[PDB]
Amino acid sequence: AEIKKQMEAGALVEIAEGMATSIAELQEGFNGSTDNPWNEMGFRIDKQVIEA
Amino acid sequence: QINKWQTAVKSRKLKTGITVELAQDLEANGFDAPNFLEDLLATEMADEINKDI
Amino acid sequence: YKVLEDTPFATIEESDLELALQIAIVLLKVRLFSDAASTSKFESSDSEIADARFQINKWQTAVKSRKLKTGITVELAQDLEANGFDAPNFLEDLLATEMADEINKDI
Amino acid sequence: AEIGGDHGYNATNIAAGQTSGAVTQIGPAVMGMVRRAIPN
Amino acid sequence: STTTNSNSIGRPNLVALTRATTKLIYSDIVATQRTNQPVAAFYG
Amino acid sequence: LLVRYALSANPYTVAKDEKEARIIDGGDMDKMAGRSDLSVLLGVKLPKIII
Amino acid sequence: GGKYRVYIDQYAKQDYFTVGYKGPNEMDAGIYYAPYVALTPLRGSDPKNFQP
Amino acid sequence: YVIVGVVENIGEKEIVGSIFYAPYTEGLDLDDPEHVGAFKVVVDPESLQPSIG
Repeated sequence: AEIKKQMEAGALVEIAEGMATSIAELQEGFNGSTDNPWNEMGFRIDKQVIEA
Repeated sequence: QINKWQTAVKSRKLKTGITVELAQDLEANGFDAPNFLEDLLATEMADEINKDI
Repeated sequence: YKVLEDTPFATIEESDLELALQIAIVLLKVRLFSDAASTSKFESSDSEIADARFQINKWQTAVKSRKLKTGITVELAQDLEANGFDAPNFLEDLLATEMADEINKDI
Repeated sequence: AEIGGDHGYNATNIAAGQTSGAVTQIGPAVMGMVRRAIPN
Repeated sequence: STTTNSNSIGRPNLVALTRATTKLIYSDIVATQRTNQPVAAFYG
Repeated sequence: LLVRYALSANPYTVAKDEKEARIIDGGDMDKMAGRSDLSVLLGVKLPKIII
Repeated sequence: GGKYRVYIDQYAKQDYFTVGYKGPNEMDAGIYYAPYVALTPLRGSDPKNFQP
Repeated sequence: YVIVGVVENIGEKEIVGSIFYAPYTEGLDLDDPEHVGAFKVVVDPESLQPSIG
């Protein structure tokens, strides 16, 4: 609730940003760099069972 | 008399490594990026061959 | 560089180290080490391969101006025709020539 | 290895085509232009 | 008064590209023919 | 008449100020002057012509 | 009213509407989204373990 | 320095000179084989950018 109030107020507002090229380009240790892995994702596939 | 002069062939090896972002910028800026890389290595190697000879 | 003879430079009095080296090459005390690698060098499973590098820099300038003016009094222009000249062409040649000359000087 | 590098997001450097990487750019070129509308 | 001080330029004309490379000449210096084996052996 | 041109220095011509830079002013003779490998100058010292 | 194209902000944080203008000519945008490279796939595998 | 030497070819086998270079391409499948040498591209498994040598 407090956060929404600050948003309404224009004090703190919703944002999204693209990555700097200077950082994105050298991800995963390119050219001697480190501690910079790509963000990643996949899926699960779970199960649910019933009985009569 | 017949004598022989022999030697094994020896190797030279070069690599560059151009990021995809760099290749894209090279294309945007008027450079044939995939051929640019090959010319860089081929030229550098050929120059090193001349130095060796 | 590689040493062909032990204690290379022992017999080279030259103090300028760079030239002492050129002398060592000529005298076969030292040889340029440049050479191809034994094949084992790059099949080791841990191989340092020399990097090729490049850089593209640019040079830039603005286009600048030169300007000339003459102007010929009507009576003078009429006199040029009277005297055997093509007055309007005389004038373009004068300015064009003076400018072309100034371009040559600049270059 | 060679990289594209990036801009400092400093419009001065952008206009000039400067990068922290291997290749200096000609320039942003043209994405079109906006001419102010004429009132009725 | 509108002058070139107002004009803003999109891009410079790149005009020319120069690659400073060694003229490579070895062809006229070393006699040569291809080897089709890992070892070459010339007869004297 | 009006004539226009840039008359710039060729690439790899660099002033001994910046020494290495991405963008080099191809004009700015005040810094670029005397530092180019595409042209080499030698002056000549001669006795004068009698006038 | 046959006048405004209404879109739902499916993730709105509070409750609000924004009225905006867009002309037939994309330069008359207000805000631009100007893609350069769209979804380039990159593929490979780890030669140590050959997993893609 | 100044160096002098010889390059002769009197046909088939009679090839004479100091430093024969004599490149070895046999076994490589080459486009434009006169190139002498072969290129390889890998592409990293961590970064996904190309690597050519």
